[PDB]
Amino acid sequence: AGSENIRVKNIILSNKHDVVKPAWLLECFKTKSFVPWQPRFMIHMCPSTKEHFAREYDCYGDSYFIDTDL
Amino acid sequence: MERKISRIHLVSEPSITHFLQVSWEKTLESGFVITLTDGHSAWTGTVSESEISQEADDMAMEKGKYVGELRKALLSGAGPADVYTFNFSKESCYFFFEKNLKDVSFRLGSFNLEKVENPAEVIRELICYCLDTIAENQAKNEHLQKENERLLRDWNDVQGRFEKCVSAKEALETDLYKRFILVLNEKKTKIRSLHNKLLNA
Amino acid sequence: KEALETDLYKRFILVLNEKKTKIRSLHNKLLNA
Repeated sequence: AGSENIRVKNIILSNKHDVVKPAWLLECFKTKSFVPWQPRFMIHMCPSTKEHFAREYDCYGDSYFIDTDL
Repeated sequence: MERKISRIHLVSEPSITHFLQVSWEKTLESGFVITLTDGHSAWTGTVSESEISQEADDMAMEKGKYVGELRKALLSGAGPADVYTFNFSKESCYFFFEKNLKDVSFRLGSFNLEKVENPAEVIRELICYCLDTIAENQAKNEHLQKENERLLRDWNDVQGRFEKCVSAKEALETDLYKRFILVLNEKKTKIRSLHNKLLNA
Repeated sequence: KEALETDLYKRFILVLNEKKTKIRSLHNKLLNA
């Protein structure tokens, strides 16, 4: 959901699903590959995904193992 | 203390100009002293508050309006469209000025001046006043020009410095970002090395 | 200029502090294993 409407807010209230910005599909189409998620695209995190990205990524978009660009 | 010198064309002999100097303390309302000259002989007269008030009352005019009209006529305050005609009967020593209004003339003021025995003194005083005022004006103009030149130079310098600063702003921003990414990549390498060592252990 | 510099430096030192906390935790847990 690219617009945080009432449905998006209701899904946010429940912690059983993950929201991703529509740019993820466009990026997949351009690369024609199943690229994994990034904190920039997603606006919400499930507890499992939150734990998964906590190890790989930091409290913000910055990560540890993968370098960063401008 | 103020004084104004003006040029006039007497209708009796409208070929040679005359010069009239009128001096007042604060405003023409209280009074003033007038002196007419032509380069050979001069006449002088004075107008007081009582005389001007009586003349205005005879005119059935507001004091402010009469004072303004007198200032316009005597201080060379010519308006966009207005002609004033002056004439001085020498035999009767009577000088009066009127406001010509396109074939209807309205006499504005009239006085009786006394022929001063010594015209040389008044001419010399007028010349001295003119020289003093021109010297003062020249000094003021020189000072103002110097100040303007200095201010223009300072403004040019400040504008150049501002251009340099705005140009360097982007360079500073990009240098800061580059340094940021350098140190961040160093920290990423450090964390990667620590993770690899932990995995090996 | 001053506002931009201070804001950028504050953000950067915050990020550096977080990364330093993470590396300190990694070093602390390295000793036990």
